[PDB]
Amino acid sequence: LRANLLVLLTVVAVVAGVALGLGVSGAGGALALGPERLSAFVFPGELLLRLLRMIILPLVVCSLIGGAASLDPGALGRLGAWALLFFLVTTLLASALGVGLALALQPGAASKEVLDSFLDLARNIFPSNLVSAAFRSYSTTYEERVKVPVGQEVEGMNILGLVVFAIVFGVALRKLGPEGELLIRFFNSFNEATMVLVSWIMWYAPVGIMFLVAGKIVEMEDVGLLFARLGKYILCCLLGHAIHGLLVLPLIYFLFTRKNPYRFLWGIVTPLATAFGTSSSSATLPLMMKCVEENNGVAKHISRFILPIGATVNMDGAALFQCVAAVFIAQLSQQSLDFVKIITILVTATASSVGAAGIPAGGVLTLAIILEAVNLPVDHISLILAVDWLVDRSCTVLNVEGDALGAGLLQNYVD
Ligand SMILES: NC(=O)CC[C@H](N)C(=O)O
Repeated sequence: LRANLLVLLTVVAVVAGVALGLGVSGAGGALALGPERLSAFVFPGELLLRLLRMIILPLVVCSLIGGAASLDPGALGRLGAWALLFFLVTTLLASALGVGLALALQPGAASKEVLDSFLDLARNIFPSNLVSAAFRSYSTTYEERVKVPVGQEVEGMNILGLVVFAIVFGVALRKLGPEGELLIRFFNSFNEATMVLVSWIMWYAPVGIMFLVAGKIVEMEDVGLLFARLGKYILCCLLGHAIHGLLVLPLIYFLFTRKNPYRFLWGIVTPLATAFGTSSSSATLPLMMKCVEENNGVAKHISRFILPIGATVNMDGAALFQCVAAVFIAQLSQQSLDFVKIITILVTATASSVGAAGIPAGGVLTLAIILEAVNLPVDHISLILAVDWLVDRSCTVLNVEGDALGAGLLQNYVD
């Protein structure tokens, strides 16, 4: 099956990218290649990232509008509220687990005001311009007029504001009744065309992923040397993802529904493998909906609401990774975490996970939110970037798994 072919090709692409990076490093790596050759060698991964970032905007906006407009107000008050509560609770639990694992395992064993960071988050939630929000985000800087904060708009898609606006606009379209059906159809057709584009991009995804991994491994001085530093961090991220996906989320599924959660996961394994390979829940959306509807019997409306929304708003893996990274930093640099700082980390991780793009680059783009809110050195992300190619795949797997289990839980709640 071509879906299984895509999964196989993407996993083999990750493995072959690791092998190619190791081989290139054995031949001298960047030092031997020189910028001229290195840029061309790494270019295909950049091209894949550009292709996915191009489709983020229309994909997210149209999917969210359609999902929000897929339920009537009679169901929005019950299904919508419960879905929002489930997403919030799951993200909070993922962030708490990340904090706990990072503090316990201590990965690092051996500037913007917090108020300004939260105000910037609130401003990004409510964008002042929809067109500007498509490629810019609010950010506060300081001028010694005593520091006085002045707010600029800096490069970077405002996924959070676009998500909020899309959900609100879908709800408004549902409110309109027959008058809004034309726009619902328009946005559904646009989303379907964007999914066709995503399916086409996923066929280039193998080569792009291979070259991206190879470049990210050639960039570092030596795998055996960088992994010496980052082994505890990688272990914390992967262990937290495994605990959340195999124990916590299944435990919630079993508590709110007396069905077997792993039987549910068996019917979405293929979505999970595609998520691991591509590391883009947005690209995993179609197969995910197909599996939840057919293999697990989730009702059509339940899926069409929960999954397109969850894929952008709900990301337990992204939240857990960002939280474990925010705790890993502050240990590379000798800062300390108290209860207030931990709670700030949790809240900022929730907001950042909501504001992440469902693609390979989602995590680090918004980890800066947490780092600024905890006043941690932002430049340290350069280290995480050297390994993000590995953690991000588990992040995406958990992000899609949360969506699937939420769909099942809501389907049982509606029964
Ligand atoms: N590192 C992350 O979690 C970013 C988002 C993730 N790649 C996803 O598709 O869900």
